[PDB]
Amino acid sequence: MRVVVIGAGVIGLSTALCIHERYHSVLQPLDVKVYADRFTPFTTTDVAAGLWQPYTSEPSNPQEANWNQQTFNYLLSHIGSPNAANMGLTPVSGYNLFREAVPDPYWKDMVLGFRKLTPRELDMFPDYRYGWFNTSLILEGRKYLQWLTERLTERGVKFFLRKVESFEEVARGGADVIINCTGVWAGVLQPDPLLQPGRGQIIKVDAPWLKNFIITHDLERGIYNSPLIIPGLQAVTLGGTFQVGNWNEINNIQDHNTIWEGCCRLEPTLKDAKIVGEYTGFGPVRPQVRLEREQLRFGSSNTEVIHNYGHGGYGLTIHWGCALEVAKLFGKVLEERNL
Amino acid sequence: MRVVVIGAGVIGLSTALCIHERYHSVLQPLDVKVYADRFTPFTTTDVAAGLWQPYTSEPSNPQEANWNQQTFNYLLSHIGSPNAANMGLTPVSGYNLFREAVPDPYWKDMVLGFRKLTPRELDMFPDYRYGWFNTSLILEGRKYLQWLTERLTERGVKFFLRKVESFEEVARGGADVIINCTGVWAGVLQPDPLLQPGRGQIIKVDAPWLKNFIITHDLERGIYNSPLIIPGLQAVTLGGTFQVGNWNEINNIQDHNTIWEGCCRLEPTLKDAKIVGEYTGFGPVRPQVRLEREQLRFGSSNTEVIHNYGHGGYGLTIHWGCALEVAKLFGKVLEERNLLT
Ligand SMILES: Cc1cc2nc3c(=O)[nH]c(=O)nc-3n(C[C@H](O)[C@H](O)[C@H](O)COP(=O)(O)OP(=O)(O)OC[C@H]3O[C@@H](n4cnc5c(N)ncnc54)[C@H](O)[C@@H]3O)c2cc1C
Ligand SMILES: Cc1cc2nc3c(=O)[nH]c(=O)nc-3n(C[C@H](O)[C@H](O)[C@H](O)COP(=O)(O)OP(=O)(O)OC[C@H]3O[C@@H](n4cnc5c(N)ncnc54)[C@H](O)[C@@H]3O)c2cc1C
Ligand SMILES: C[C@@H](N)c1ccccc1
Ligand SMILES: C[C@@H](N)c1ccccc1
Repeated sequence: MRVVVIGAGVIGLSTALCIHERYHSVLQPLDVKVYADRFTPFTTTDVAAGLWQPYTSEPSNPQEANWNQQTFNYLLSHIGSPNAANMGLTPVSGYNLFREAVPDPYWKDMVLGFRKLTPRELDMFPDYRYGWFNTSLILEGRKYLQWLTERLTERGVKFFLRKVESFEEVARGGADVIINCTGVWAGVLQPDPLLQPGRGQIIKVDAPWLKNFIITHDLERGIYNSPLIIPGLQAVTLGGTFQVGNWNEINNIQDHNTIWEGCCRLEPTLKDAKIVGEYTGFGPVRPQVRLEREQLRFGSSNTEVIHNYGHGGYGLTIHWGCALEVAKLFGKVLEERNL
Repeated sequence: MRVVVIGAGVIGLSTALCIHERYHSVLQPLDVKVYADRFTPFTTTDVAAGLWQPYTSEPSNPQEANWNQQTFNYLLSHIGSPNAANMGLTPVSGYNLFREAVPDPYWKDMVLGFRKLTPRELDMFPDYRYGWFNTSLILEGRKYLQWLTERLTERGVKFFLRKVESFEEVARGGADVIINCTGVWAGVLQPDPLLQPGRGQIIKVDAPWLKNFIITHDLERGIYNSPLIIPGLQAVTLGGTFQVGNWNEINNIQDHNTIWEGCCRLEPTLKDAKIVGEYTGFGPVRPQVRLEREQLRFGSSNTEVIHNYGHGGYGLTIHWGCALEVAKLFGKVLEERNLLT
């Protein structure tokens, strides 16, 4: 059984590990390989702000809420581990800030200690009038990918830096099963008109005094088009743009200004923060995650493709639930093949 | 007046600033000077872990609870200001951990968002069965002293390197009022057997992933004789000793191991932390803070002394309240000389 995972961001690597950890002991032979044309530090995953938090509105698929919860439970369960920080993980507490009252989010009980903010709390943030406080987890994309690749490599999973031109070519080269974890670029391999780039630009800063996340929301402008500040393990991420349908991979000047001015207003101690980097990435925006089996029919038998893409601005937040479900679907494939 | 402040730790410098702020515009000659034999980074204050948090038990002097509250509200008022971090100040959230149920602290409404830990949170800290969460503030001693000295200097308060041997010699040099902010060494200038050293040793480490304070408690071993982890602005403080009556100023290996091993068991990701420094300091432990006026006579004139020392393991936590109180007592000195505010 030859499995080729296409993609080496959070989705592909986590899925590869989940599959290997699940079946390595019971299925012989099992060959899992990862193909991708970008590894860390060059994926979208690497640019992510690094916070566990789903969107503020519930998902269309109720499956997705459970996948987020399963991911939170997975990550939280590492917290007393000696390797938590080496995985990119640490607990962080923080603020979600609004101009008016809004309903509690669906994930209020998944996180730790959720509550509304008190009036004394809000005076820290004069431009806002209502909010939440909770504890969540930082999962730093870059570190987590480094961790996942060490885990995979240790287990004998081989990596190939390879641009895939078609599923057909990978099937013809010997894959029995393909896991399609190509993120925003999935449409190249099979058109998908629901998949769009969520263009996000960030400024990375050394401001190690900042210990709490602070996410503001502008109801008139859509999620993450409002100042956000997320402390990472070694730097702070400043954000505030998330524009659907913009394919420009170059940083631009108005977005730099939106982020810097917005964030320096939220947190004016940033006047002394040294700029580390400025970066643009494309979230794989889609009305819902595509996670499903498809049969392909080239040559002299079928190759199964299992899609796992379209996680938008919440790929780190949802990844593990998605990985588990793919491994389950892969199990259904093995059963259909009398393995 | 001519005012001499003795001490350049958090207590001396904050008190100097509060007097000067309050009285510069009503007294024409106001001459405030700081004398000290140690300046940042060489004071106790510089070794302090950083955290606003009083002892878990109520103080013998209830005024101390007002002084702590006044300090929190003061510092909190600076959050959202451009210079908070330059003052050494930033918010921080964290955990207080116990091996059995305990009463809520008297300061539970002073901090932000106080509550009990839920079972999933306690699952992060397996050796413990009960605790608190809250948000408070870091006020890093080193950074705050630097800020206060710039602020004082800007207002024309002058600093002198001086080992003061007696109040008499300062009074004879012409001071109308002496503010005694000499921390654990106050007994040198006037015996005070209630004042004792609280020897605290710490390990400073580079572990910038740690965002929360974590303080454990051992009800049988006295406060801060149990592992504690306090993320600072640039590094992390590991502690776990606070031994009263010990004057030994050198680091020792047994305390090093107690702190490292205890804190590595609390927070096992510390295995990768780089050690950046190890330090010992002496909290000025007293059953209560001494904050009072005394009149001393040398020859024909009285000299006014206002003591402000004995703040134990909570000087950063309490300082601004005490500074305001010294300013109030200075007001009374003035008012006794027919001087008007
Ligand atoms: C600025 C920003 C901040 C974010 N912050 C957060 C956050 O705090 N929390 C959170 O949960 N989410 C966040 N997200 C969203 C998150 O980054 C994404 O959902 C996630 O990284 C998507 O992962 P992925 O593995 O699908 O895609 P990617 O990380 O983009 O990986 C795609 C992989 O597919 C490979 N590939 C694609 N096509 C081919 C091909 N034809 N041949 C070979 N290889 C191919 C690529 O080389 C790469 O290895 C953020 C997104 C952005 C833009
Ligand atoms: C390990 C440790 C951790 C701590 N962590 C915290 C914490 O997180 N939060 C908190 O609130 N508190 C903490 N504390 C307590 C805090 O450090 C002290 O309460 C506080 O620093 C006392 O300040 P002070 O200005 O009175 O004394 P110091 O900072 O010792 O300053 C005394 C000044 O008096 C001068 N002086 C003394 N005698 C003379 C003389 N004869 N002539 C001239 N100058 C003289 C010294 O040179 C110095 O300038 C901690 C203490 C220790 C030991
Ligand atoms: C905080 C995070 N979920 C985020 C930030 C910016 C763009 C997309 C997603
Ligand atoms: C946490 C702090 N207030 C402290 C720690 C250790 C000794 C004295 C004081």
